[PDB]
Amino acid sequence: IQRTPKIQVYSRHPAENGKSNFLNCYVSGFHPSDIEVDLLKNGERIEKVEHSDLSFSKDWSFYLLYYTEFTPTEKDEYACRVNHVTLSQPKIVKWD
Amino acid sequence: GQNIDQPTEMTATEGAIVQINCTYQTSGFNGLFWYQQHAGEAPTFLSYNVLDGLEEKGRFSSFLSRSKGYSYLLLKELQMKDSASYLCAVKDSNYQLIWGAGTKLIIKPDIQNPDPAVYQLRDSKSSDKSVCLFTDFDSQTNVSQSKDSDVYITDKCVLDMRSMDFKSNSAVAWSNKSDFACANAFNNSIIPEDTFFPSP
Amino acid sequence: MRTHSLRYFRLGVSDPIHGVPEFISVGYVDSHPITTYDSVTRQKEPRAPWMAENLAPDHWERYTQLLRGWQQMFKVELKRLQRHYNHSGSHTYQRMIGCELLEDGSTTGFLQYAYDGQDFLIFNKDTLSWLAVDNVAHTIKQAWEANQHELLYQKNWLEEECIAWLKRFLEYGKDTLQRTEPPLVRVNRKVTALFCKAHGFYPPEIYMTWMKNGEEIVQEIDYGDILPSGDGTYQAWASIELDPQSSNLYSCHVEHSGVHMVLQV
Amino acid sequence: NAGVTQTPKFQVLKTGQSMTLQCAQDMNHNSMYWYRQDPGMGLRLIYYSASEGTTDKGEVPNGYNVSRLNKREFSLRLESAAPSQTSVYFCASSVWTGEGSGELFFGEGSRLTVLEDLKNVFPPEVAVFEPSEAEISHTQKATLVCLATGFYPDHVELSWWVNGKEVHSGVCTDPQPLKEQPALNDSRYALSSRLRVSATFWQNPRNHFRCQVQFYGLSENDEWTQDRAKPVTQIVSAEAWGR
Ligand SMILES: *Cc1c(O)ccc2ccccc12
Ligand SMILES: [Cl-]
Ligand SMILES: [Cl-]
Ligand code: NA
Repeated sequence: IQRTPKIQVYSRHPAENGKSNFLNCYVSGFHPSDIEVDLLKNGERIEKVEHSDLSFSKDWSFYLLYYTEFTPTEKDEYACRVNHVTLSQPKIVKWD
Repeated sequence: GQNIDQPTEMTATEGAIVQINCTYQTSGFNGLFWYQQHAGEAPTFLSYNVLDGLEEKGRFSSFLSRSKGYSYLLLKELQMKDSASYLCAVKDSNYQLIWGAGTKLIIKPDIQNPDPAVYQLRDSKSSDKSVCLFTDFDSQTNVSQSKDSDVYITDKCVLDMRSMDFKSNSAVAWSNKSDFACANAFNNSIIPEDTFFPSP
Repeated sequence: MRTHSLRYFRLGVSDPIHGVPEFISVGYVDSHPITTYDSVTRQKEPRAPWMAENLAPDHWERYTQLLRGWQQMFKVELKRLQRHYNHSGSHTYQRMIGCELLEDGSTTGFLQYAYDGQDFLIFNKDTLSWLAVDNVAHTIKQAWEANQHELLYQKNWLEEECIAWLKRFLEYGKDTLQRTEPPLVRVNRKVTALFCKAHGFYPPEIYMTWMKNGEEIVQEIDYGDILPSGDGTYQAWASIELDPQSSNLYSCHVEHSGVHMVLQV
Repeated sequence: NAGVTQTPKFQVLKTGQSMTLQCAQDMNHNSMYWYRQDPGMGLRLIYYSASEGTTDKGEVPNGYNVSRLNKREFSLRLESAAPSQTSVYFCASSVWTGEGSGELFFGEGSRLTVLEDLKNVFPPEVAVFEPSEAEISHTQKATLVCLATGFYPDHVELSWWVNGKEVHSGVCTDPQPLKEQPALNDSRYALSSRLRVSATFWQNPRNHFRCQVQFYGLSENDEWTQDRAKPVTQIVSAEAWGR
């Protein structure tokens, strides 16, 4: 039994245009542990992206937090792209 | 990981029961071990306790109270072969062993027909020594060291003639002094009133 | 004090892709990582500054040696399982041990294993036995249960040692673990749904629900996950769908750290 | 099936001399240990090896080092011997470290004596004393005595041989040597043993008795500068026949 990752994208604070913030991608409930995560700005990969160490849940699945500092603007669309053995192609999840 | 205490030595009689105590003050607790170590030999595992209570293995039992920080090793129906050191050891929070200094257990044989005597052994052609044998005395008798620097006196030793199911205590004294006589060799000891001294 | 837990996990992987550790071990107090080790670094290291600051280098040196040994033992155990399952390719083996200290002063303790992410063996420290999920686990159960002493040891460790470690670390991390940051809670409207949103709170444990005319409607409520915001605090939400044909008094109810709040819509 | 095998059983060293102790276990254990045992205290861990491929200090690492050569072998190295390292060394192993209730399995031990100078090393003089006729007549038993005297250090194994075969029944050897001069720190030693047999056995003229003492002393490479004979490892014996 392999478990596909749940993928949630959200800002650290309630977003307001022009105000510095952090964009989060919380990837959880997946098994086995190998996974690949990118944050996207307007479809393109963001270079300065941080992540927590691999984390362990009681139900034996895994989770990780990927994030980057950003300033939301009205025009810029952000996304999180995740690949895992349970996915036949990368899954892209848009912010908001 | 700080402190283990057990008595240095204990002496009991063949056939009886002895309780060897071990108290510990450690940083955490992951179990208490007892090991037997015969003189000149390797320690060997005897018992393990980690929850409270009494655990029995043959003639030996081991007890633990974690809240009192205390264990005992109980030996019933003591035999001569039980003469040994008994080592207490505790595993601390970091699974490091803390060892007690050991308790030496001395067993007094049950002597059925005491016949204390001091004998003069025959001189050796190749030696200037005269040799005296104090033997067959009851186990309550203690042999003290000589107080003459050129007289040597060994402590009592228990021997077992298995084919006769016969045990006996003895100690040896020797000297090369012109003085030396078996009649006086052990007079620094408290020896039985009826000790047999055969004639020269 | 509210409820706290200490949990230590191990992960073993039998045929890991390039560079990825075959073995990883991480401890947690509540949701906070406190220690880490893996087969690549071969070093035990703190994962919280209050762990680093309160434990001297000889602690890390000793657990480094312990974990190097535990790594080898995990490898041997996984090798044995994969052989008995007659499985090829890469498979995973996991362990989790730990304890909870409840608000009311009572304790729990647990020890369990998993193979390929599913329960494999589960320790019962009250009956001193292992629950096996299949016949491979059953063989291991028989072996582990053959030495009564090993079962007694785990009971002691879970009930006495684990709780003592937990209390030790709770004091080290006091300023983090025992603090309270209350939630900021708002209601948004967005078939239209009402969203009740909370953020900024610590500890992560929070209860959010919707009431309709003072009665709960659990089946019609959607619950969001409690999510890390990245600054040490958490955020969460809950939603319900509005009846377009009839008015109702809806209210969001939030409980966090002994305080209850109501937002009437 | 040998368990834990360590060597050597005895060794005399001069201050500054190098020494390696060997230890192997065939129990397929993962954890190995080196301890020293001294009078009046508990075993003290010198170094240990929780698993193949790793080692670390114990409580008393200074003046020693180790090599976990492979899964089976764990050697202890004294690079520059000191008198304070005079001790009995024990190798031990366990299945794992810090996992459950697992006990230690110990080697036979290695007795090391470290001396500033080897000029106080002496083999035993060995003499055998025939039984008292008064004992024979009073008890129908006959006690032979063996005395091994003047030896140093306390590195000896005494045994009795009756008609060419070693015996243990009827034997009692002092568990501890006597210091011939209790006040001196490097006093030479004495050791006594008894062999007791029936008067009938003693009185058979063709029964042969021998007391044998193995002494562990110097070897070829040890330097010797004294006028007396070099006190090398050797067997010294004395004998008696029935009468
Ligand atoms: C890894 C580790 C550290 O550092 C402290 C305490 C522990 C308790 C149990 C298991 C691992 C531990
Ligand atoms: Cl662990
Ligand atoms: Cl602790
Ligand atoms: Na050293």
